[PDB]
Amino acid sequence: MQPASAKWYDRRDYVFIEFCVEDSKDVNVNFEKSKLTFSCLGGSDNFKHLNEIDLFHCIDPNDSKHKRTDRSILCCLRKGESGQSWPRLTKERAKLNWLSVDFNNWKDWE
Amino acid sequence: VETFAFQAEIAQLMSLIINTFYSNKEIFLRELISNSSDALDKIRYESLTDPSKLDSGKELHINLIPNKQDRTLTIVDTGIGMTKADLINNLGTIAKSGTKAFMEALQAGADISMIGQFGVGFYSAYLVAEKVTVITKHNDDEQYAWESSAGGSFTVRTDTGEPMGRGTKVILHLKEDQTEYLEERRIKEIVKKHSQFIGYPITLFVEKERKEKYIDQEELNKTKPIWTRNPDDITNEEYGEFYKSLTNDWEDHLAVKHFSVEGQLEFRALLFVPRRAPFDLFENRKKKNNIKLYVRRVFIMDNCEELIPEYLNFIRGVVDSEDLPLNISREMLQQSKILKVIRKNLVKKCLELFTELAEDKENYKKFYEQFSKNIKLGIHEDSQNRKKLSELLRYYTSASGDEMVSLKDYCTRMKENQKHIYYITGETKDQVANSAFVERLRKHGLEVIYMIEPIDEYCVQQLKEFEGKTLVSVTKEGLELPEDEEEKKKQEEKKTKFENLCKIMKDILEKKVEKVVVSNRLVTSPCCIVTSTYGWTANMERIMKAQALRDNSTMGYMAAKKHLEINPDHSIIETLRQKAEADKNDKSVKDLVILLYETALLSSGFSLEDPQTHANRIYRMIKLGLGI
Amino acid sequence: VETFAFQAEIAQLMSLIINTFYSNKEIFLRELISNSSDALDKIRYESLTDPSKLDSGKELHINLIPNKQDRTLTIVDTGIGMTKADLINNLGTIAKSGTKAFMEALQAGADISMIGQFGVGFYSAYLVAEKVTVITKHNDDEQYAWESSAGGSFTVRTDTGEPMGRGTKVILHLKEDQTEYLEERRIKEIVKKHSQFIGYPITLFVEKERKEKYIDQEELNKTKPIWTRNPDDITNEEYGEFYKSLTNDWEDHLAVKHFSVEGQLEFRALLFVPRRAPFDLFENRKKKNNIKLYVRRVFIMDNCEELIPEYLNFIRGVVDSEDLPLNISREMLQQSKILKVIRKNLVKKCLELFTELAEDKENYKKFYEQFSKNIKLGIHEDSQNRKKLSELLRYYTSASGDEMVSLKDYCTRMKENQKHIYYITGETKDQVANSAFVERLRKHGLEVIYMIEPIDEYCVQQLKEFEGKTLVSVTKEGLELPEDEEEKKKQEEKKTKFENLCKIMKDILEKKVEKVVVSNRLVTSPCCIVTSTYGWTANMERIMKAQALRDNSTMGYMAAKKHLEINPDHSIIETLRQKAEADKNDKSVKDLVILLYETALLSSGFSLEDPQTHANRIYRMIKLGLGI
Ligand SMILES: Nc1ncnc2c1ncn2[C@@H]1O[C@H](COP(=O)(O)OP(=O)(O)NP(=O)(O)O)[C@@H](O)[C@H]1O
Ligand SMILES: Nc1ncnc2c1ncn2[C@@H]1O[C@H](COP(=O)(O)OP(=O)(O)NP(=O)(O)O)[C@@H](O)[C@H]1O
Repeated sequence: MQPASAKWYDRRDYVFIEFCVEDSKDVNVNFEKSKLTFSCLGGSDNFKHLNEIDLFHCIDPNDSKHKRTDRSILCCLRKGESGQSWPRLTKERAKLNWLSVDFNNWKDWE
Repeated sequence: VETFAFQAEIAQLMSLIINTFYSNKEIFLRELISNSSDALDKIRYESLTDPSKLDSGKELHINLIPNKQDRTLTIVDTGIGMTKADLINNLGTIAKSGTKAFMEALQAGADISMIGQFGVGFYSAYLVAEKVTVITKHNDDEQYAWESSAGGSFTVRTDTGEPMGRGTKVILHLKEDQTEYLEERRIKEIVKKHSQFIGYPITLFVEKERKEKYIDQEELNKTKPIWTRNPDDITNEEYGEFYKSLTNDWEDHLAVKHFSVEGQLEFRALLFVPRRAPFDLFENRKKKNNIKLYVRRVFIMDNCEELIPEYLNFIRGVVDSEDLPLNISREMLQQSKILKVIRKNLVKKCLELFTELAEDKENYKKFYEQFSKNIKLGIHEDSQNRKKLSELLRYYTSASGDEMVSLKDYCTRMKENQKHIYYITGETKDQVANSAFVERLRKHGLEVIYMIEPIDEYCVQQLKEFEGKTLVSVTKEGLELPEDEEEKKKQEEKKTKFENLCKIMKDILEKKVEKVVVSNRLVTSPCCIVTSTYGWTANMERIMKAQALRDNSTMGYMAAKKHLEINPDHSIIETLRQKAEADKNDKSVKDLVILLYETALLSSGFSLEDPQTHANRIYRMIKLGLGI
Repeated sequence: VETFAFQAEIAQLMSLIINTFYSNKEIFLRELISNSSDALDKIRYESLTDPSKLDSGKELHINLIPNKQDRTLTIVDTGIGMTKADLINNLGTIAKSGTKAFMEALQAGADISMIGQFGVGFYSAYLVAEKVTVITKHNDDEQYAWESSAGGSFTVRTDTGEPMGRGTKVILHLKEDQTEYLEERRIKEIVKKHSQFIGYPITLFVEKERKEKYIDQEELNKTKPIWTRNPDDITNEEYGEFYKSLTNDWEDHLAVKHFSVEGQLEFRALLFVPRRAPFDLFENRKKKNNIKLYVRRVFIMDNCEELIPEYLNFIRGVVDSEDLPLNISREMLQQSKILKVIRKNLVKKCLELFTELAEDKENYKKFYEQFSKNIKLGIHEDSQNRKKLSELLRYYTSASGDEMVSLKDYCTRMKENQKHIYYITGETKDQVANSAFVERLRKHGLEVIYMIEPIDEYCVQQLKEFEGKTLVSVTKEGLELPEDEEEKKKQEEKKTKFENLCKIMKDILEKKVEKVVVSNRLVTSPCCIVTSTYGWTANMERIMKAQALRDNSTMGYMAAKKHLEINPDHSIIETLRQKAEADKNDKSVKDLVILLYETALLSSGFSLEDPQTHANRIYRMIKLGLGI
């Protein structure tokens, strides 16, 4: 019904995306070469979150993963080409209002 | 296993927000002006799809209304307002932001951007407020007063007072020790510092005239944040009115860089070179930087030495960003690795500005006439950009007619035999240009760079090579001029026939020099004192002997070894040879050789270890000349 | 009217503590070691009135156990522990402090002080931890494990694992990129920075010996907060062991203050003068001072330019207080007023230290031969203290030999007629002592202070008077010595004899000097160059012409206005008068007047306007003398 708040960052080989859903339930994640999809129910009220992220550059579903915690869901995506810089999470120049950079874990690794 | 929700101790949590978050009380006015700017952004955005939202009032603005009689500061805006449920939720719940909960509802095409996100900044009103009343009127509900002294509770009531139509009106009843916020000069200071770029007119209501019943200072922000616009659409007049407004300068800017960075960081900046250097630019150790950092048009910090290197301190500028991490106070940035990435981009775009300015020779003269020290301090301190900065250098030279040339112009004139850039350092353009060291260089027509500020000596130590041409001081031992084999043979004959004189002069000048040598660098001077290569020149030695706060221990070994260079073609030196080879211990040779050494120390730009023992030689010669 | 209690949005409030309170992650270990030192202080205190409180375990220690195999960092603590209700209350409620609630239950005389008070410091664990398990046993309840990811809830259960007897164990399951906090030196750094002075042994259990099954690093805090003891009890060896531990210097402190300040602001301080000035003492523009500020033995901040003025930056020291208002991050204070009242007391007691040290002449020589730059920089900067700091000054003089003497020793030796403290400035004691300016001071037996470092020229701008005696440079115009009326009568007759020579010399020297005058400061020099009273001295010009980062148009506005002073009794000058009286345009008089002006520029400590133009006269006189 509405995207989860998300924070994101990257490393040389990986792109990290923290979906900020506390006491989360029924967490589903789908990785595809050109896209991420995330959905879950929020722990306060069972409100359905859904985020579709048509990705800035290619990724590997076979080396990508997600960890659920009662604090947040962290996705770790494998860059399809290590050393690609990611100036934005999505192929579009869209200003997704729920998405920001994780400046506790952002580093200029390049 | 038992599961529990986290709680909060609201009585002590409010005590944290009031007593511990904010290091200065003045910020209360930027938090309440930010909440008004967000309330105005919410109704502006709601009106775009439905003009009926403004039927209750069209004029989106902020009013500050200090009342010295009631010890009250009122902040009025014609923003979205709050329904009863929005008061009870957003002012009643600590760490709940109605701004975040609105922002996260919007589609990605929304052109709004709002300052609030923590859900705490309203509580900063209690830094200065004894009690706060928030009168409010949304479109979809009645007028209400919300009222609290932060005593763990707040009251809401239907408001029977003056009808607002639409807006909010934060009445701060101030503590008796905090009535300074009612002085119109105080409000002007705080609003100019924190909030001069808020996108809505902040009017201040001041006093009765001696008649205006209530004088408006029409806007406190009678300026626009032009840096949010596209740099192609702004003319140099528009940048000049902004530079004057940002700095309070009467004069224009010299040059401007306006750019954006996009990536993990997204930011915009205006960097201005001022017409003239501040008279205090390096004496004012407190104002380390002239860059202001903003987030969402609200001020964060300025005097952070991590934003630009100390050699760029003259650049007046603004950096602004949509999404940097803020400390809970909002008085600083939370992640120091962000300043490094800002600094990399600011410096790269400053050096773009200076190389784009260097294309325009008449404006580059006006620049370098005042910011030479900054480029040279950049070559002293910035090892990465040293190459880029070396092309910004301008110097007088023996081939340049009271005019300054770049190292690329020196290299354009270099003779095909030169593998080195010849430079001299000293006290004045006349003192270097007349010097003994350049006598054979100018005879060959070899060009020499004149270095004449004290900062040139700190600079040229790092400027070791340019375009693969080694910079060599003409005041250091074994200067290689592009001589012919016939000249090299004449130099070996000259070293041969004067070998004894150099030994005799080194006995007379013992400990006063490392050695005495026959030289290729002179023509008309009988001798000069050069230094060894690995130490301070005569100019670096005088400069370091004048730095008040330098430890004297380094001067005891960095002071280079003096070599006396003889001119073998001089009539004094040929006569001195004929005397020295007649008698090694002639008192008239002892006197001649030490008087030549002391005259060479002065000619070379050293000081004497005792000027009075030297002056007494001249006063004896004057007595003998006067026949006394 | 409807009344509501404030709420908090716990999901957002927990996120502010994890994101926006703390700008460095490393402090999570400070907060958990502070919570352990408070839990140890609680059970230590309860054991004072009832020893049986320790029959469950008599040791009071903190163990840190990194576990790289499981990514956990554990913090074991033989403190009071928590009952099920204390876990559910104090860890479960944000901004609730069981430390503040314990401390406020005590009798007012209770001899205790605890670091905790805000009730948020534990959640700084979630800077580095993905999850925290707190395993604990209190004397009065079962062993429980409390566990949470900070996911808006926590779980509690009767743990019944390995039994603790009484204490707590915070297990931090670290995030996959925060495993740097399992490195032994990372922990050694963080503990020796933040928690070096915690009143309980902090032990680190790492790796294996490669042999014991772990390296039992018995203490990270082998040193003790020595400043909490009475200043009368500590011996100089115990202050020296602490100074070496605090600073890593290999030698003892030179001198120490230990002070106890009591009132509205209460603090203790140790201030140490090093045995030697640091190699980088003024060169390190980042290290503003060597003072560390602590509150309740936990480190708050260092390098704060508000604690002491930059002239005292050499003092290594601790400031500690029970009572200062901390910011929510605990990395700074909430009030700059607190730092001013600290700074006044720090400075006031440093100038006591130097005044006490100045009675021990051999230790005062060891101090002043290194920190005299700091005292003189102090007299330049610090207007309140010049009357104190100028009694710390020591100088060579024309009647002390090689002993350094104070202005009070000068004032003891002053002749009965002296209204002035005469001083001279230059590059070396030998240039200065044999200078032309002191010739009649030294003949009358008047004493002259010798000032030799460039910082001395700044010092005497501000040091205008000492003990009601004006400091007078012997290199400035109008030097009236204490003198007899018959010698004044002869001196005005000497002026009367020489008015024509002075006008002829002023016509020759036009724009090279402001005046030419007969004078009495000379005896055996024929002339010297003296400045106006309100310009730079000959040495102040030399120093300012060598400051790299100073605008030469702005400073050079007040350059040395030069007077030429003639010795009317010199045989050069009486002969020159007889020539100038024979012909005003004699080419011989024009040569000697320029050669005497250029020789007098040298002996008076100026540079020549061109050294080559001068040197050509000396080379000419050599050519003439040799018959060339
Ligand atoms: N002048 C106002 N007009 C309309 N709504 C307001 C006004 N002031 C406060 N509010 C509401 O109060 C909410 C909480 O305010 P506040 O406590 O200031 O935190 P915040 O501004 O949302 N975020 P922050 O400033 O970063 O702490 C806002 O999000 C609005 O919903
Ligand atoms: N290791 C421990 N042993 C016993 N009690 C503890 C321990 N750690 C935390 N507590 C309890 O938990 C309470 C809250 O802890 P905490 O959230 O860290 O805040 P605080 O230490 O009390 N105040 P502050 O350090 O100023 O943030 C403490 O006051 C104690 O009652």
